[PDB]
Amino acid sequence: EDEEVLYKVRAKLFRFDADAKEWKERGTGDCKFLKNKKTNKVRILMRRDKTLKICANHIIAPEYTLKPNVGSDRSWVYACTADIAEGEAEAFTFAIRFGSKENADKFKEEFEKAQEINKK
Amino acid sequence: QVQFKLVLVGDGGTGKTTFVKRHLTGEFEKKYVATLGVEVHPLVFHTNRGPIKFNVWDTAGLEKFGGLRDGYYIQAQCAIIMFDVTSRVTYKNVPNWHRDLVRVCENIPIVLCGNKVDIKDRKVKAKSIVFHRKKNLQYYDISAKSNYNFEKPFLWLARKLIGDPNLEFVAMPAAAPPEVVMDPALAAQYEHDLEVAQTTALPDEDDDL
Amino acid sequence: SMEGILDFSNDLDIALLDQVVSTFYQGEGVQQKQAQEILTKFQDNPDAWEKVDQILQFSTNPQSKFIALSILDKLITRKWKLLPNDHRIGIRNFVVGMIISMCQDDEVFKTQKNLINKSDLTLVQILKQEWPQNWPEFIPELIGSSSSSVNVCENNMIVLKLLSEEVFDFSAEQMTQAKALHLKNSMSKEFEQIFKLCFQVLEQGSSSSLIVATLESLLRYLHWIPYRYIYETNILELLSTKFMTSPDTRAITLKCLTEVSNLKIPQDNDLIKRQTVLFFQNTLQQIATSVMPVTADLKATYANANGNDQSFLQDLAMFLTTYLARNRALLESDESLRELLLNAHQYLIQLSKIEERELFKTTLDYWHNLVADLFYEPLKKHIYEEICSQLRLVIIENMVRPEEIQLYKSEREVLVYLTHLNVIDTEEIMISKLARQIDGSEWSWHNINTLSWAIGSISGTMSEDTEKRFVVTVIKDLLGLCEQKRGKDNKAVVARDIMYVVGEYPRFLKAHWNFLRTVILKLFEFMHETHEGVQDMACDTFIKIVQKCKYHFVIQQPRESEPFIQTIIRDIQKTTADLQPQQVHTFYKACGIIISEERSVAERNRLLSDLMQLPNMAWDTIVEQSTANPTLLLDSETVKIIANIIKTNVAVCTSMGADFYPQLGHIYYNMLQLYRAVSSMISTQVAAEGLIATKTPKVRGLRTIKKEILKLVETYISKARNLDDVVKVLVEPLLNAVLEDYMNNVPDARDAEVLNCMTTVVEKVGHMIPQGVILILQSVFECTLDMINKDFTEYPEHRVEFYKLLKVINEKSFAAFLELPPAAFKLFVDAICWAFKHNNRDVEVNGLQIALDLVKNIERMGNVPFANEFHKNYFFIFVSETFFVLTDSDHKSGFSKQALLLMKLISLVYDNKISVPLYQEAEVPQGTSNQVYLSQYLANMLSNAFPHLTSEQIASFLSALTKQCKDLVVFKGTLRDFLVQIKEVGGDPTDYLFAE
Ligand SMILES: O=C(O)c1ccc(N2CCN(c3cccc(Cl)c3)CC2)c(NS(=O)(=O)c2cccc(F)c2)c1
Ligand SMILES: Nc1nc2c(ncn2[C@@H]2O[C@H](COP(=O)(O)OP(=O)(O)OP(=O)(O)O)[C@@H](O)[C@H]2O)c(=O)[nH]1
Ligand SMILES: [Cl-]
Ligand SMILES: [Cl-]
Ligand SMILES: [Cl-]
Ligand SMILES: [Mg+2]
Repeated sequence: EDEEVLYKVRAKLFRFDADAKEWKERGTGDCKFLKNKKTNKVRILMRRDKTLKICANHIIAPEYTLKPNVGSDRSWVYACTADIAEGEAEAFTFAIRFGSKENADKFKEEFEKAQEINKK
Repeated sequence: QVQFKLVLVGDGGTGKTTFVKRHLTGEFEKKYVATLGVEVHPLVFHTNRGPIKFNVWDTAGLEKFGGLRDGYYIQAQCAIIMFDVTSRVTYKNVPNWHRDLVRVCENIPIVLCGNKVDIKDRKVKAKSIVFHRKKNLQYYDISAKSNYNFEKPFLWLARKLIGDPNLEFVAMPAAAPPEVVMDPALAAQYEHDLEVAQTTALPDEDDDL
Repeated sequence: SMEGILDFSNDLDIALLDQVVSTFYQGEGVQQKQAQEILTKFQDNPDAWEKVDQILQFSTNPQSKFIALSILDKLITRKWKLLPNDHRIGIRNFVVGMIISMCQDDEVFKTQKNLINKSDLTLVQILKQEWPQNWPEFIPELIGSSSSSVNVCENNMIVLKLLSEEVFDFSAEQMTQAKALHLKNSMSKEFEQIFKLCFQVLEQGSSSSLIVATLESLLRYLHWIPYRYIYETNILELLSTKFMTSPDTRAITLKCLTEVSNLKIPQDNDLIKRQTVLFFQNTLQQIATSVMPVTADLKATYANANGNDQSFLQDLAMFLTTYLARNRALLESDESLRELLLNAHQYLIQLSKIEERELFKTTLDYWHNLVADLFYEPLKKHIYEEICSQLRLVIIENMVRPEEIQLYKSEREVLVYLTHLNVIDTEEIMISKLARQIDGSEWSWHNINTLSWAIGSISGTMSEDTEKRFVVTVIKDLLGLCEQKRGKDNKAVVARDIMYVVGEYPRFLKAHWNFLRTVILKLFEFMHETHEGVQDMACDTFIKIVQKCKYHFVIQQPRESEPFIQTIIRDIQKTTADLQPQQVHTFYKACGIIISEERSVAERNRLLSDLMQLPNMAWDTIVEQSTANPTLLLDSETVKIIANIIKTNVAVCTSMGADFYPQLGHIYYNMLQLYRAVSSMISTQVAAEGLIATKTPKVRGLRTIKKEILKLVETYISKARNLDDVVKVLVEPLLNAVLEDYMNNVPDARDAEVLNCMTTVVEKVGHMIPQGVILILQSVFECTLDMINKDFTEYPEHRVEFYKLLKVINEKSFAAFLELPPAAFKLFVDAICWAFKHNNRDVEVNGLQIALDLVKNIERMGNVPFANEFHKNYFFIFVSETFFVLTDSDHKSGFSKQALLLMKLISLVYDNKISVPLYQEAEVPQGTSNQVYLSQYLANMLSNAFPHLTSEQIASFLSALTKQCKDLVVFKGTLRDFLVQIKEVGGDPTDYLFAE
């Protein structure tokens, strides 16, 4: 691997379907913050349990803001401009949900640390 | 890359479409929308022996939406027969689906799947499920909803069709994702769309994730 | 342009159809999809069958011909009898002609198996309609045409296979009883000639593909033919020698011999017993010489998965287990059959080592049969000692966790039997497996877990003395294993396995107080370990030991100052300080189990008081602050504390039941005030923020409080012994707190748990609160029906709890329905019929049961004006609603209760048990019996609903139904006959006279 694991947490990822005005699940598994040892850039990489198929692959852009979801005290929603899980870089409204408020707050802390590393 | 036609059969509402959709997009569809005849979707897995593609023929289980029926089974190379462990009639009908399938496809690998093992009040007990034995079907308890054994039917069929018993699903390396600049012209667009999404609740807020 | 074929005003373009079909089968995305829709509309066009002979003649595409035969099949199975005889003979001859032509072309026979098989099935559909009455020569001509060609003979074996399946294997659901019996007798009459043909082909040999097709048809014949065709011909010898030697015939032959093993056979005949032994000996000798010796590693072979090896080994397992389960006594008392018996079992030991869960379960069912036999049958176990010794190792190495309940149960039962048969051999295997964990040779988490589950499974089988030395040995070894291991992952794995083993040996714990005490204090130490799985296993092990040894916590043990339950309670704050809420609830539940053992009331109430001290003090400070200032609830953290207090009460009430009353009495008033306060907060949150509020963590937290309060009350009332206190103290404040709140909330804020709680209240004390039941109906009936009567999907929990509540009210307090105003009673009847139309099996079955119970409730009232008005208003609504769900094919799971309800309704009229005319005057002569009128009404209703039935079919059906309305199994038979006949034209009316 050309990357170092900064943070690893179990999570469920959703993308908002604007047409059906509903959240659709994208995968469940280990959400990883990966630091590229050549560029020092940190991405989110998330793989599905058992299939190991990628459900998230994007840079933690400094311009991203984690917002609460009205339904949850253990979730964040953010716009992503360029995710390449399914191939061609696409824009998504993501929601990621954790086991606990504590995991969610820890995730927010780590995501901010990654934004600051990505500002360099 | 090798592509194999896979036919999915079983009673209406057993979870055929829900199971395939979970495999295609990752999503769990809660609504029952009965399949009309057949839906065909390519499904790719990455293995230690390279990629395998299933051309999935997800057929209608309701008689009135049956369409071509066994017309869908022609030149199938593998199959899943689905029932619902919460519905005895769906297991009672497994011999009927099997009969119609093997009359068209004489010598193919077939998995029998008891779906919805996530539901506490199971009606088709483990002891009752024996139809697979004399028919040489693989059997798995699955849940499209909890993902219990959700990969097992495809892994078993892939081992049978490639003819390598030690074949595994692997993670493909993840390409470095692009760095883009947020367009100042669509900035107003995105705050709107984020407003709608923050104020729509995530489903299943009582689950472990 | 593809939509060309849907235009029937113009002749069909075969080349276009061939394009559509090709697009569907080989095209992709949008193109495939459009072809799919066009093909479906073509096939479903009711005149499409007229195009089939044109398509079969002029299409190049075998996929077009397949779909043409599907269209022909719909005609043959549904509308065949509308066709003139000339047309039916034409179609018959075209189909036979197409089959013979495809068989006579070697290239087409080789490469078009799909189309030939589909053609053969179409022919069998015609035989089901025409044969033998309108085709007496079919079997003679098939037998004759079979000598003319090897391809035709082989295809004739496929036709006879399909015919046998359709008549004997799949007739049950697809034909009337009369028609099934007709076709069975017909095949039975002509079988002698079919067998002669099959025997000659099997004797005269040569073409493997012909031999295989003939054996495939024999497998089907074996489901129904008399044993003499097998035992009084050469055929047993051929199957068990010749056909086991070649691998083309081997798989099918083994399946034939499995069904041979299931034949109905005379029990008292030495020649037959010898023939049964001989085919087994011959089969096993061919396996050992042509396939693999008894010593072969079948685990390795199966794993390697070469060719058809996996299916062959599955089939061998099915053959050995089937034959030995029936016949092993034939092999047991003769010295010269001992080697055959033990070799067959040795093959089963080798098959039992294959890593294939479903194959393992097949062999385990056989081993269960064998060791159960050796446990009870005299002078048998000594034969099987070496087999049993190997099986001990196989079961122990394959033990699954008790969570897999069916497989763990089967494995445990086999290991318990094997332990009884040789306790020393079992102990030796388990100790030496433990030694190979300790020396590292077989060390892994899976391996120590497996062994711990196996050791646990045989608790209670050894003598108390043997068990004592065995348990001490195992605990000393696991403790040494723990010390020896490095890092908390490894130590936690062995620690969980020590907890598991101790928890499974209560007899040992109950005999050794010092040990039990140490175990408990060690579980209390592990309740401080945050390492994942340790706290959960300590709590699970605690409640499991308490369930089994509770009496030892409630007495004063020698050299203790007090009952140990006092020591647990005194230190409860410290013991539980590091647990998650659900672990705390388990702990308190376990304490409730112990306290319920104390049968002195003053002492039990005092221990209950002491156990509930910390939740009662947290509660008292909240109730003081919360009532002094209502705004304090809005606080997220307080809501979580309140919910965890109520959950602690539910946990302790679960284990204490009737004994919980004084604690319920202490919190009851303030708990119901909290219910109202939390309700107001949810209401005003939904006003302030909208329906979205009900998704918010705050409102979900508040609703959790309401649901746990309802769960506490339902838990207590379901187990209460003093029902006078339930009615006098609990019910009135409960109904005042919950009913109006439920009624006056918007649908999305109503808790379905209210309905569940009321179900328990009516169940337990409904007879004693007639005015309370009326109040329950008035509060929940119309507002709940209005939530669930727009579709079958919205509010699934409310739907289920609603019909459970109506069911218990109709059973216990039917007077509540007599009190309803006519319009509300009509809504009740509408609600029951609505339940009938549900596919969800919970609602449908409650719906049908309420209907039965309601009829029973009206019958009981005897000849009075409410009963008479009920029949005049509702009898025909219930008869026609029942018939609707019986005949629409969308409600097949409700069949039995639909039939029971219809039988009851028909028997009321057949017995003249309805006092008034069901018809309104000037509709029939005024003398007319309700029987005559019901006949007429049903004739008219069935004629309108099924206009393709003749008057004769309907009159005969209804004649049979009314005669059979005291015999449920026969009545159900007549209903099933009717469900076959409505799917076709020209059903025989004499079918309803079927008897025996
Ligand atoms: O003689 C006694 O009264 C006695 C009392 C308590 C004993 N235990 C049982 C509890 N225990 C234990 C230790 C760790 C975890 C768990 Cl769940 C239990 C090991 C110590 C044992 N255990 S033991 O295996 O029989 C034993 C015998 C001789 C010396 C020992 F150090 C331990 C004996
Ligand atoms: N609890 C539970 N529900 C499931 C599961 N899988 C599917 N369902 C639900 O059950 C229904 C199944 O619907 P479908 O998957 O469309 O059924 P289908 O088998 O495709 O039906 P037809 O297309 O009519 O043959 C949906 O409501 C699913 O949400 C499962 O594992 N557990
Ligand atoms: Cl026997
Ligand atoms: Cl005891
Ligand atoms: Cl019809
Ligand atoms: Mg579907």
